[PDB]
Amino acid sequence: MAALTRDPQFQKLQQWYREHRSELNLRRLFDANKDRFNHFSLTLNTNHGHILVDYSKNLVTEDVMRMLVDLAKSRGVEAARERMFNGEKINYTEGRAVLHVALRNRSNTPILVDGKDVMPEVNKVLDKMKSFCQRVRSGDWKGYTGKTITDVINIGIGGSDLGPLMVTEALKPYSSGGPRVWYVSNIDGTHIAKTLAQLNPESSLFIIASKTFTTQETITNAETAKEWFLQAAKDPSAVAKHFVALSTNTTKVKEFGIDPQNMFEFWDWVGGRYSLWSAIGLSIALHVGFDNFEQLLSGAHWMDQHFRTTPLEKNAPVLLALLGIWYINCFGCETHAMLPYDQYLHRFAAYFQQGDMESNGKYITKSGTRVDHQTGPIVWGEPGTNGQHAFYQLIHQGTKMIPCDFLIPVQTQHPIRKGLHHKILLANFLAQTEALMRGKSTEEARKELQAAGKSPEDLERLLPHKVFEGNRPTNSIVFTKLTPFMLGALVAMYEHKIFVQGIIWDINSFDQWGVELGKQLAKKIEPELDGSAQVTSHDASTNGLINFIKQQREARV
Amino acid sequence: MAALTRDPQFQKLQQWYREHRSELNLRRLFDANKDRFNHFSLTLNTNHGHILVDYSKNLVTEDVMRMLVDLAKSRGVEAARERMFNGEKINYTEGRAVLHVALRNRSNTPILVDGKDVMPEVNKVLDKMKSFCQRVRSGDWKGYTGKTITDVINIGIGGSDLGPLMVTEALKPYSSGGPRVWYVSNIDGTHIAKTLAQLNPESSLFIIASKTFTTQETITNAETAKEWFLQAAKDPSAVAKHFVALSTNTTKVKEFGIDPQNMFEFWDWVGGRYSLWSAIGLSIALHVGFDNFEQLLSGAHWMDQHFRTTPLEKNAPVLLALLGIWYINCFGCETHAMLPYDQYLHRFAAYFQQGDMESNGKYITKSGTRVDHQTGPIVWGEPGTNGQHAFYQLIHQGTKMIPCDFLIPVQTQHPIRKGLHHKILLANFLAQTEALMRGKSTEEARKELQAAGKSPEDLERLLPHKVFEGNRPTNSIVFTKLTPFMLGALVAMYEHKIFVQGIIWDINSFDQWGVELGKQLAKKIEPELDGSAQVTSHDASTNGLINFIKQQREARV
Ligand SMILES: O=C[C@H](O)[C@H](O)COP(=O)(O)O
Ligand SMILES: O=C[C@H](O)[C@H](O)COP(=O)(O)O
Repeated sequence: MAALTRDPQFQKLQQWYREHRSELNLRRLFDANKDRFNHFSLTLNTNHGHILVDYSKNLVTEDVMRMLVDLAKSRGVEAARERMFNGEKINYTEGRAVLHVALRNRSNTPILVDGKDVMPEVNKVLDKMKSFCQRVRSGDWKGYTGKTITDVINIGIGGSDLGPLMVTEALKPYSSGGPRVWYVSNIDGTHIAKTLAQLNPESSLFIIASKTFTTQETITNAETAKEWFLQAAKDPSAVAKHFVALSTNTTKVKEFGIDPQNMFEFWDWVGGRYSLWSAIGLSIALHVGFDNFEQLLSGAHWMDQHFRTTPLEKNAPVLLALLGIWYINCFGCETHAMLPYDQYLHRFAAYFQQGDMESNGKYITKSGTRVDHQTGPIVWGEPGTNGQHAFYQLIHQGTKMIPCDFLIPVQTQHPIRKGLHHKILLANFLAQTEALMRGKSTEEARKELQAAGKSPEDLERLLPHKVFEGNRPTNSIVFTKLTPFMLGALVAMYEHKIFVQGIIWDINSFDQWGVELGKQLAKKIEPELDGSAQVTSHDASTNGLINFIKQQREARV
Repeated sequence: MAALTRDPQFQKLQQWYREHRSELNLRRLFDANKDRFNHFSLTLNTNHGHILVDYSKNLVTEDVMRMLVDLAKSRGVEAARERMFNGEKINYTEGRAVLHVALRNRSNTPILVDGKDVMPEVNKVLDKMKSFCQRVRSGDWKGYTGKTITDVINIGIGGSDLGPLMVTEALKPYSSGGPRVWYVSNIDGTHIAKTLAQLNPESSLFIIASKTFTTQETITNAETAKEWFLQAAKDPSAVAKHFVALSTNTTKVKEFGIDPQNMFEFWDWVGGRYSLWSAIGLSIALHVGFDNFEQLLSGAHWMDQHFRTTPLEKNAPVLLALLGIWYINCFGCETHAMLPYDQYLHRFAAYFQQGDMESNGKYITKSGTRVDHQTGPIVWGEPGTNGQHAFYQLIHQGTKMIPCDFLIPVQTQHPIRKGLHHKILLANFLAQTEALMRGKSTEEARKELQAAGKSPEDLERLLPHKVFEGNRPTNSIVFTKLTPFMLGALVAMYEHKIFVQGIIWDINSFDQWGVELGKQLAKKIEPELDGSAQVTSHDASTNGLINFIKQQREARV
């Protein structure tokens, strides 16, 4: 019995689910209350665009929403929120604070950990990034044969990769006068090799992104990259003009060969999957400039305040969270789809796949007790409308309930054909949620078939296949425009959604022990791969696999 | 009661699961049988590389596998298979043959549809494709100012987009001498605009890829591209030199303005999500050569044959399929992860996200009655090792059971650092499945913390967070090298996997009625977006959203 299954509010929610489940049909709910949208949507004015969070197409009623909020009061969301913002060490297994919110604390209101304000160091690195960006973008910083940097290569994996990648992709329109950026992460040699084959070492700046500076993929890639650079430059000292580091580890950085002046620092309280707001975002600032980088932080700060001062019942990240809890712990849905109707946000689903799953794919509570209820869902998605032709078929006519977040900006970065393309995009965005809610009844489909001139025969054989049972809930999140500021607010909104979920589940959203085992095991297998000798030191699958690898290494095809 | 649940073999399986599941533990199954790898693996020799399908780390015993095969027999998988290969119209709701096998039928064994061998029309398109490829790649085909083609842009969405995208990404190394390829698909203007901006119309060839040639996203992008092309060449006759079509609808192609000679055709028996093998695959052929395309087709041809002639119990796609049924229909897993340890295969999960989900995201059986069991799972994934740092945390220590397929080629296309990158990638590939299988007990974790010097209070608090329950099942799919041939075989292998599941569930994997409702509703909405009047014709949410979009399209941020 974990804290969540023991919570009376939680119990009350389950009870209600058992009793009224059948009473939750959207088409009826929307026919019965013409004011639904007005009662179940949030309109937020940031002063830099609006955000509409329309949760009306969800399987909920006021009564449900009330209990969901009560669950949050009962699980202590506010108090937990304050501990985070006050620099308390809520990452209780690592003994750490969780301060991504300090990285964008534009107010500079002091935040203390161990009785010491962090804003100065935070601001000191921001000033370093900023100067460095100016110098690189303007051409003041030159390579070893005196050329300006045309290409910047972030080398990192996970948290030291996905954020900078997703954000430079989403804000590509703001990169005029920026060097190109490349993201190398996989250990798979293809990644580094097909990237290096497209660069001139003279004009390439490598950024080695690593919190620990010991991660195997990143270090090997860094080393590989350094070796290629020296093949061309030959002089160790040229490295200082082409390699810089984003890390917390001055020593490992000093030993890799990087100039201590070339290290942009962050802190143990900056989680990787929460790190783009820090020195890790360097590549973002190089690409779109430091002012736009400041705009991104600044949008996170805005959402940070909203999370902090808004009553739970109207609080955006809190509501997205609770709806998730409703669907995960009462309805049992394993997944959550994130579907941005925006090509620029093509890695947005993937970024939150890491952010959500790495934070809440947990099973041990603060008391050290195994949970007896679900935790985080599997998160996935592709941008619309492409998905409409790929997997929406199953979302519409399969056997899974899939809560979905539809997102879109009102204004496109590219209003071609007098806005016709955006017009269509918007139309599909609106249409797909309508359809998923509404469905199409036997009779509706029947009337369609009659009007089409089908025989009662062909009609009878086809009829049942054109029926949509509807009642698939979605959220619709609409924003004026996708600028650096608005993106920051959005990214921040899901983060805090994730936090809330985690406090409700009594888990630690900020550690990630789950990665160790494979690593340890990887280190064991590496030396076992060299040589022709068969391997018998594991379970028979691992050996068989290894022996097939050795045998096939020799095949000519 | 659907065909599956009424079926006796299935009832036996459920019954076995009900009574034995508590005994399904990988550590113990492996400790008790040193022959498990030999007994639960398949090694196939294609004569162009070997495929080891290792399914020994699955929660199955000999009895379970025996009952699953029985189920395939009882459900009629072989007859169904034959009906497909013989041209029968098993795509019953549209009255269509399903013949993606005919497109890569290198044996030219006649395959008849309504009494006509289709092989000649298939081979004529192929010869035609080949002649075009040779003229385009060699420089013979000039643009409107006498320049050779340097860039090819495929315009299409879904089935006319993903395959060729995936395949070109995957075979990038075979593209020496080929023109660059670009894939425009989303209606979002960002896509065509950001692409056109990087193109010279004198050297760019467009391919409008569309089975129907009326899909809105595709025709519009096509119009946008044609308009853009015309602004520079100012000569309607130049279109013939820069625009070809891949479609089954000659009429609408003539209407669009594409010369009938510039039309590469296909047929209705080719499903979209099964079309890359056809004329839809022209961009593939352009990029890496007709020779390589041919190799892609034979690899698939080989797998078709393997699928057709191998007894069930040793048939790769059938076994993949049965394992899935077992996890879906007994265990209840909603998802299936595909995790290729290959950066070239970075779109592979996405491709089968469509192929699997669009095929078997269904709830209506052949008799026309609602299924009363689960069908298709949600498919998802990202290449390793990136995942180890993102969502693997959830796979290892969350609360969901997630069958995963790990794939890797033994031989890398880029053996840099004398193979060091590839050695590590393999080590991780191997160790991750070992770890999901084994876990790490409390006892084991304690010993590691004690050995690390942690205090009793340090160790006590951390210990349970470090425990891995294990028993997480995986398949490992290992193949000699990712050549065009092997790729064809692997894509074909999952294609037939999906087919088998579809047959077992008694659904139609080859229709997709689920896209219609949205399409209808978007046509309605388009016109209402024009102008600034409030809309009140839909449900309140659809209304509020439209109105909010109208309010905000005129905000200056
Ligand atoms: O995503 C997980 C971590 O961010 C990833 O393992 C990289 O860690 P690092 O920043 O220490 O290299
Ligand atoms: O995947 C679905 C179809 O392939 C897609 O809607 C495109 O259809 P089309 O090729 O006729 O344009």
